[PDB]
Amino acid sequence: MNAPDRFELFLLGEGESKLKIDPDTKAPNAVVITFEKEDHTLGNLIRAELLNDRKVLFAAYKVEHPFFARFKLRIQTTEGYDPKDALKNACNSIINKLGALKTNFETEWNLQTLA
Amino acid sequence: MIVPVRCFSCGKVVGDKWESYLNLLQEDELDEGTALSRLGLKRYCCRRMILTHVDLIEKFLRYNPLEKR
Amino acid sequence: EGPQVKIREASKDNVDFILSNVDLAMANSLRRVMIAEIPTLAIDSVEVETNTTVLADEFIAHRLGLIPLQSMDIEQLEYSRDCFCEDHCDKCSVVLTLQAFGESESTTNVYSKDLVIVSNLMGRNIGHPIIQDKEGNGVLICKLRKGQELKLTCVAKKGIAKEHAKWGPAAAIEFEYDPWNKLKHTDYWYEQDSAKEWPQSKNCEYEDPPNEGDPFDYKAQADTFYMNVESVGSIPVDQVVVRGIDTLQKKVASILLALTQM
Amino acid sequence: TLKYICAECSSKLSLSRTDAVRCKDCGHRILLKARTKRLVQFEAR
Amino acid sequence: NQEDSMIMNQSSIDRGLFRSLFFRSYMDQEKKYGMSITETFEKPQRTNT
Ligand SMILES: [Zn+2]
Ligand SMILES: [Zn+2]
Ligand SMILES: [Zn+2]
Repeated sequence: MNAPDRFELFLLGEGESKLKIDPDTKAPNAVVITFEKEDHTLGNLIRAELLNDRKVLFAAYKVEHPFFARFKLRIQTTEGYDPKDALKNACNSIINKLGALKTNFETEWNLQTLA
Repeated sequence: MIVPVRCFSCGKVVGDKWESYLNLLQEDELDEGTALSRLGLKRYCCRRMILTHVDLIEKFLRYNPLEKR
Repeated sequence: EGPQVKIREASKDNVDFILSNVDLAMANSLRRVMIAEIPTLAIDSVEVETNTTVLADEFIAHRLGLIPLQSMDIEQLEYSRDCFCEDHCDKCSVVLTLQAFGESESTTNVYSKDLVIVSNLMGRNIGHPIIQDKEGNGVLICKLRKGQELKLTCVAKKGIAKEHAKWGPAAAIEFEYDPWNKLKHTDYWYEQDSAKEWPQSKNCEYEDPPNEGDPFDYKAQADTFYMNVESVGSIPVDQVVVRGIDTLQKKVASILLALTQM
Repeated sequence: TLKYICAECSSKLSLSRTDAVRCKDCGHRILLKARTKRLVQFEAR
Repeated sequence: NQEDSMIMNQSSIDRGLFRSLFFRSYMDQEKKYGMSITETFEKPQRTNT
């Protein structure tokens, strides 16, 4: 009756965007990015790759409610480093690592004879 | 009622392993555990999916059809 | 250079491998994507013409929706939500037809081998129900007494496990790391001795046991994940892993695209 | 007219408003209306 | 799952766990209000009802 449609978990609704960035007034050079129609699958990956960066002072994410598929990611970097640049670098590193992993898995699977 | 298509927990397809299970139980006189292991059900989720099923559909089939063609 | 993979066992429906030189978050994200985000074909709509059986119409519809279908070329199909047709067409769906009649004095078993593809697949490799057993009969869909009939049509659209678990191609995914608990990520419950009461995992043979006198290594991170992917049958298990990696990469690329475009 | 099935003979009959509800084959007084001809749609979820 | 709540697996529900059929029956008779005041099962028309 009140159960929402399952495609609402991954399909963007009308009038909303995937990302929205709002500055944080608690600390200098900090932003909060709301990701819509996403969950821990992307949030944990992005947070870990951000923490791998050396100029990122703070990086965390939270899913405020399991009912809704969205999460908030707070990023604070050192002076003179744009948090959006940190997000770009994290995403680029993730893509490169995943591409290398796909290549390695394909090469390893090509070596099988009992498949 | 009738054998479930997939294991509820993991999702392994078990709807094609019911007649084989019955044949193993009857023709080969295998016990339930060995028959389950033979069909490839190693996780106990699938094992409880196939082991505890009650085939009530046979009872339903005993009654004469309401609309017979 | 990057994440390194070594595979132990390869089968038609299982692949058991090691995923080394990689973060825990990446491995868990890959596992979650394999569970949920891989597109697959499955029957979505059922038009029932005749059902004189002992099962309810939606019961049979649910059973049909749980039938695994071939999805090797699922990437060539389009989602029904973003297709220009009215309800279903050939660019975004596959039409099957189940027509069974109980003309035998004994019970007649309606399997999934009786599902017949009607829509022209246009040379794709989708639609065929997956047959695994040696007998050749697929999933036992229904049973018929003499004189009972079951006529129905099915429309199959592509979907992912997030919308409904019937689209999940990945079954159970074994995922373990650090078999010797050298990272101390767990505190073992025990009564007398933790080592005796907890059986050693099969992966313990692939790592050096701790020396029991060395100090705790606080700088060590988590890597070398032992993962075993099982395939329902819709796509080969190696394709399951590859498409999971591809889908995760697509998600991150879409994040980059949205960031750049805004 | 409208179609019904004898609850025992499982035979098909056509009944009008003035027809007494009985099965001409056996005389059974219980009849079940026939399945509708309009298509029925089910979500396989 | 606090205070006797439970967490159920949604994927398990999707595959048929604890799914149920529910039947409800409505009975209706025509009664002889008089010698020729018998009720009649029919499709009522807004013109004369
Ligand atoms: Zn299972
Ligand atoms: Zn279409
Ligand atoms: Zn009769």
